[PDB]
Amino acid sequence: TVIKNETGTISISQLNKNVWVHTELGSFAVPSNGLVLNTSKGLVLVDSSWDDKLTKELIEMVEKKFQKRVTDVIITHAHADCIGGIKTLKERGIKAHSTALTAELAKKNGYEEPLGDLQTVTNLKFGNMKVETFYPGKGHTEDNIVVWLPQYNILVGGCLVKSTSAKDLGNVADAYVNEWSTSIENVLKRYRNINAVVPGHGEVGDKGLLLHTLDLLK
Ligand SMILES: [Zn+2]
Ligand SMILES: [Zn+2]
Repeated sequence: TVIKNETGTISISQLNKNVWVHTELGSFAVPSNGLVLNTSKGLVLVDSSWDDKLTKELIEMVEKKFQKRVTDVIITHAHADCIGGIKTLKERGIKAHSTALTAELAKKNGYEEPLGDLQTVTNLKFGNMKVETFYPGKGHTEDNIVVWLPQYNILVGGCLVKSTSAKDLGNVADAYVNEWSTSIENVLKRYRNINAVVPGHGEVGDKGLLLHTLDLLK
């Protein structure tokens, strides 16, 4: 099941029951993924979108479909594709969770500041939905974190994991290429039984995406 907006720039795909993947296209047409979690107590998103226009539209779209409000959003790192609509979240009473590092880099990049509440390992529970945020170390960026849904064994790798047809690591000006490999290793050592892994850009895959990325980093 895929729900799209009129322009075709924003789509929502269902991984299963309460887990959907949201994708938006930014102009430069670059796609970026995040998650939408339908819980008994509001909608929880993993990352926003490129800017406030797309983010506001993404939000008013999932709130319309699920007839609930987006209560929280987990920002995986301080780049436009993840923290682009931080302003939109803050004026709608939506909590923008992030590590302290992500929060400071956000301000350094001219974005409004998120909560900076996530520690290296943080477990959040929204209704019956369980979420785990993990900072594996420096990789795509210095602050990048991954998200893990223990009930589905779904891992949101974010820009730290490349899709299967991506042969380019992407922007490495802010990246730590040498440490990237160790950081993926920490994710692999931490989560032994992964089912699906969502890349920052691209189709949902499996742990083979982490191996693929380690290959690109060699
Ligand atoms: Zn990025
Ligand atoms: Zn990226």
